[PDB]
Amino acid sequence: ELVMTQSPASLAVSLGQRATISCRASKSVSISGYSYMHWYQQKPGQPPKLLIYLASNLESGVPARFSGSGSGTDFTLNIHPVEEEDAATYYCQHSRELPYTFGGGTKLEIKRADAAPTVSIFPPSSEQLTSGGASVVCFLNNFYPKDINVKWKIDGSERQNGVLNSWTDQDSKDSTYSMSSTLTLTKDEYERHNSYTCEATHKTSTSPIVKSFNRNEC
Amino acid sequence: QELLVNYVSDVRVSPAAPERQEGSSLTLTCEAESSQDLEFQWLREETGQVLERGPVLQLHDLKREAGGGYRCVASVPSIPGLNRTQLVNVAIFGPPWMAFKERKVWVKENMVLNLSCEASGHPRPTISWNVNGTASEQDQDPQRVLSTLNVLVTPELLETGVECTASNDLGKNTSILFLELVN
Amino acid sequence: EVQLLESGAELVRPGASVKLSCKTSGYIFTNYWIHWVKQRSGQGLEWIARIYPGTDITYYNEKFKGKATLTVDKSSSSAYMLLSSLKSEDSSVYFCARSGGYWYFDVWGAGTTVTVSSAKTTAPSVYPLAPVGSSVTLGCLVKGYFPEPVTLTWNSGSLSSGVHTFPAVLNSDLYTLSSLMTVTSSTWPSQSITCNVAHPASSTKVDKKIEP
Ligand SMILES: *[C@@H]1O[C@H](CO)[C@@H](O)[C@H](O)[C@H]1NC(C)=O
Ligand SMILES: *[C@@H]1O[C@H](CO)[C@@H](O)[C@H](O)[C@H]1NC(C)=O
Ligand SMILES: [Cl-]
Ligand SMILES: [Cl-]
Repeated sequence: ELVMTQSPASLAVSLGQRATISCRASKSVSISGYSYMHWYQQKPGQPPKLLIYLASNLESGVPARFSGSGSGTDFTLNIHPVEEEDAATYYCQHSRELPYTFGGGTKLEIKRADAAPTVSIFPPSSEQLTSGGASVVCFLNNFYPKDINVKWKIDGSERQNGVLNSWTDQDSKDSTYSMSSTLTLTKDEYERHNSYTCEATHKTSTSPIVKSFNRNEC
Repeated sequence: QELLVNYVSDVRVSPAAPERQEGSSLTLTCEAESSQDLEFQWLREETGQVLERGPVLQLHDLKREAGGGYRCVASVPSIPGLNRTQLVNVAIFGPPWMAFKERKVWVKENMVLNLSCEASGHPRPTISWNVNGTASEQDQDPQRVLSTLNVLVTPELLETGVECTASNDLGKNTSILFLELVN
Repeated sequence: EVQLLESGAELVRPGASVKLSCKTSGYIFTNYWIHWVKQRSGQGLEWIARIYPGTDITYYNEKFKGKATLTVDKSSSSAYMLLSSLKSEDSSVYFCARSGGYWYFDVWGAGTTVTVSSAKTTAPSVYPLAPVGSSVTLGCLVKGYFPEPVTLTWNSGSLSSGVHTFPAVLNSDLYTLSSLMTVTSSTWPSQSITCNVAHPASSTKVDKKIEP
């Protein structure tokens, strides 16, 4: 049909500078002076939101930081100066022919100063213990950059089975990341060891961040 | 060696691509950044006619024939010739509008013809013909299309003629071409 | 205000069908086109089809012919899409969107999640999490449910500053989700904090109070 190629796929720009996203169609989507190319913004959990219609026109309510330009096959979305809330995925779409297609999308990551994760650990509650199972959870919140490693230690020995991690997208306000790790096990074997340690290796500290608690100790 | 010279730029209309239902109203506003005070005027792109001076043009009870070109002119009074224009194209919702309802062609019998068919409407219409053959569509106005079809002059075509049907989501309109011969 | 409201999430067996709805308000429903798009696993956008409610005229993407059927009920000002003969590659979020004669989408619906699976609905287990500036962090773990999604709020949704609700993680056809809340040391356990969970697919609503 009619293909839209977005470049780049990922974009990391510091707050206050400019983001330039590109979109090239396999055929011209401009006729008679109208360029049937449109731009959308998509934040996590939310539907796509219209930014620019007909290549260059700003939708009412969209701040003047956003602008679009181009013609024929080449179009560019410009964001300047990028704010924290601009962390999202941006799509182009054409209405020249049918079927309507979209670009592959471009996710914008927002650079900020490095931040240490806030770590909290929680034991399996007794309401779960009335079911023969026991999950220990570890939250790691508001850190930068994205990359982080976490590691569960049961009495010094490493647990690798029964662990489920979960990462968030970049927060729209502090431009940080968060991670949740749950270690699921049978109650019996939870009651056969004492120490439960949640340790994390992040770029913020030379020493891996360790936070633990002991089962027998109350 | 720096220079500070007079200028007008950034002539923007609002709304940029208006779509209005028939009978509704439309309010167009013109904007321009320049190095002095500015005057504004509104034209009707297809005619020379001036409509209203100043930055805002208020239209009411829009008929289908009010669609198309409106041009804002952002001038400087103190500098003759220093202006800049910006065109806005308004689209009225309506069925297809044939540029001609019935028209007539003089032909010879050993001949092939490139026939044509214009139509207007919002959304932009498409045209089909009542004879076999691939026709090429030229879009030239966000609401106008010109279809072109090559037909061979045959007795059955002199008998029936040929008709183009312009269709859009709001309705259909038709137009016919008669074929008559050498003396 | 223009509003596009889509029906609830769906759990459909393979080969069966489903009829998604999109009820409109705030504008003349017969003056605007309704489009449906598909987004799988949060990335990408495919345009499915469009319908004009004034004249009942539909145009379909050839990718989706035989899969989608666009219907409109002017009585309730609602558009409908019928997905037929479902398989796993249909499990996605489907948006409805409004457009004019230039086919750009000014208003979008919230999105209906559709899960095509043979697995059965399972009610979640909601577990509170107690901790054992300079402030405290609480949590709430919902474990082993199907299908997506659930809704997790705190104090009926009245306290939203500081939430980190983490995406669901699929494990053995059962999902697991967890959320946290960080508030001042001055207000725990002074003020009382509840984790509110709602899993509509099993008709189970839960509120569990954290306490030391
Ligand atoms: C606007 O400027 C053009 C030349 O740029 C000139 O031909 C025209 O007469 C001017 N019109 C007005 C109203 O100043
Ligand atoms: C078809 O086009 C003619 C000429 O443009 C116009 O007068 C007529 O009203 C149109 N028919 C319909 C049904 O709109
Ligand atoms: Cl309306
Ligand atoms: Cl997709």
